[PDB]
Amino acid sequence: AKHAVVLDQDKFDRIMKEAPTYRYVSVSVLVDRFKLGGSLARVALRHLENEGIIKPVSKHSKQAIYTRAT
Amino acid sequence: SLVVQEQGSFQHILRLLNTNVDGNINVVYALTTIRGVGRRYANLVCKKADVDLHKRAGELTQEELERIVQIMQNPTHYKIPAWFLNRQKDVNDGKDYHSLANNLESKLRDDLERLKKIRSHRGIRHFWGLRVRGQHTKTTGRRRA
RNA sequence: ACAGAUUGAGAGCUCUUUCUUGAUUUUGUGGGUGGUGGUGCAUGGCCGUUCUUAGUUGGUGGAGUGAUUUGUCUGCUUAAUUGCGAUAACGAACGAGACCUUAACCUACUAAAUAGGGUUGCUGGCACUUGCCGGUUGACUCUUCUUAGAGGGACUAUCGGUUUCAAGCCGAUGGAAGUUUGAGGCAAUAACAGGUCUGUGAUGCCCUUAGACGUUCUGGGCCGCACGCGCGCUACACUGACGGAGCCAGCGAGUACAACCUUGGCCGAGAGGUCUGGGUAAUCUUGUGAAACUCCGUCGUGCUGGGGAUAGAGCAUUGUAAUUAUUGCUCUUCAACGAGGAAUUCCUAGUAAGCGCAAGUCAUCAGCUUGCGUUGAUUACGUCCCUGCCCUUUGUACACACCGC
RNA sequence: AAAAAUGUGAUCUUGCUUGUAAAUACAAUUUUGAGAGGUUAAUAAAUUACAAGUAGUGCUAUUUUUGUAUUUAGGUUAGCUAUUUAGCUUUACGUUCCAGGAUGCCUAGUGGCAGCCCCACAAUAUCCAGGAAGCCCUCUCUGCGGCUUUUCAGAUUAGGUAGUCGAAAAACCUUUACCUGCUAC
Ligand SMILES: [Mg+2]
Ligand SMILES: [Mg+2]
Ligand SMILES: [Mg+2]
Ligand SMILES: [Mg+2]
Ligand SMILES: [Mg+2]
Ligand SMILES: [Mg+2]
Ligand SMILES: [Mg+2]
Ligand SMILES: [Mg+2]
Ligand SMILES: [Mg+2]
Ligand SMILES: [Mg+2]
Ligand SMILES: [Mg+2]
Repeated sequence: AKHAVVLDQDKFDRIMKEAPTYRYVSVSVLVDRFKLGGSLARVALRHLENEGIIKPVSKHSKQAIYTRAT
Repeated sequence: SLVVQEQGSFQHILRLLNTNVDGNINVVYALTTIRGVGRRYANLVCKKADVDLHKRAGELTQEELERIVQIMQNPTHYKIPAWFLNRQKDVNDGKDYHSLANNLESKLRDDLERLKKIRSHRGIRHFWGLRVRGQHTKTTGRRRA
């Protein structure tokens, strides 16, 4: 294993800081900027799409392209 | 669904049934990793327990683990059809049963011994260190145990 | 020829037996008969290969005493000895082409409740205005799709260049079609000591020829494994895997003296059981709602949920018989393999590759095969570098022809 | 590392010329299936450690405070090639495997959304270029393919010659080469 699968509060905070920035957020992009692995990344992305912040471009399974507001 | 908030870090690698349950990953996967549990069976066990298959589950609870262990131990007591098993129909006139760890290995060994004793064609083949289920070794598998 | 010993063995196979059977036979000697016995280098037929390449022939006439040769060729064309041309050659035949079958077009004909639609009846649901989707072989009518009969239609057509302004080729236009329109079927002369005497009551000769190398039963074996190569399949995952959901083909095939395909209903996690049908078949299986695909979710680049081998057990089915797993299903085991070196195969368009179906064999077994459709690219549209083959000119102590002498 | 202060004949720390104390472990897949005989020949590496002869510099430097640390971190060859600011391998040296110790520029980088957040590009040499398995080989623990043979034959094929293969006792660790086969109304 290459790590980047372990989950923390601190990690979450860093992820949050922040949804803003980055032209596009793609599970792939998230990993590996060395963030939480695949599923985790996806979850994070989903969360980010709750109330604004990052709006979508594509919606497909695994090809999930999102971009910053607004 | 949800990212694991809170401090976390609840034990990397758990020890269960004299074998290594791997941390994070998923309960089913852990079960599979144990010498004797497979995929479908693992899934079934998980279902019985009532835990999400989405969760990584190295942060599992103790009670849940215990329940799982119990399930592994006992086919007939819980709702498992009893033809879904590793072993079934064995000894003189009696019951179907299976193990899932070290226990499973032991059972297998016992079975092998029995076969050897019998000196059946299969048993003979086993003794030889050869091809029990009549597959043609004219060309294929040129190395062997 | 019952009875048990006998015998693998309710093989009278016999030796224990002492009953049947009536001139079939049977004991010899001529004489056949059978043989998945031999020899394909004794043959037939069929097939493969030279070669599906472009080659082959003879009638005159000319050149040679002659074997022979020319025609049958410098060139340029063509897939083609295809043509145009040049010409002791002229006109011909075979082979190629034409031909045939199929694959494409037909709102133009002939046709249909065993093919499909339109109006309308009854009838289900909707919005609720008249309108939308349906279901019913209730009526009436149609032939576009369907089939499949008869015909047409493409001839490189029109135009442009290019080429001794020839054969042709190259590009635009139209056209269903412009690669010989695509794909095959057939396919010359001469052959090979290529294969098959284990398709053959096709067969020469030899062998064998009643304890057979005939037949026939029974149990195995073709499947064994230190290991080589040859077709193949499955994978090395993220263009994925797994779940759901969407959901579309074409070739076919399929029983009454058997047991075929088998919907529809209930049981079973499955496999598979059962009852019932429909079908001798554009009618029923069957719209074979085949896969690969498409959508939303779960794992995220870890020999991982990639990969599925070997394994153990049980549940099924086929058959007389499943251990040397027949095959299917259920759980469990999780091996090798992170795109493969030297080498070498196949391929030019609905092709390649992927994907499944399909019949063939078949009681039961698909990784095989002949077909089928579905998804559908990359790169040439050239050349003789290699490989093979073909010719020409050359040289030849070869002619059983370089495995030569 | 930061800081307050005691004291040493004011104080402080850049290496030069010497000899001894120690870390390159362990091995196995392989080597001709097991044992013995040689790390044959060759050969010490700068690396750390104490002290000299002081260029240095007076050698030895003590008593007490602040924090989990707050310190400054990361990485270099060797060969082949007219892909020569690039391509391919990438610790070679009997065959198979090996690793960095430090004089140093390193450098707290330049690019792509620098921002910490990942990608790639940039840090001469190296002193040694050294250690482990294998290392020309010879007797053993005494191996299975020879020695002849006699019996035959499988055959080798169109026919044949010469060799070769298969089943029975004694020391030693190829099924191919070559000769010979056919004609007019
Ligand atoms: Mg016969
Ligand atoms: Mg015969
Ligand atoms: Mg022949
Ligand atoms: Mg022959
Ligand atoms: Mg003449
Ligand atoms: Mg001629
Ligand atoms: Mg013209
Ligand atoms: Mg044609
Ligand atoms: Mg039909
Ligand atoms: Mg696995
Ligand atoms: Mg087959």
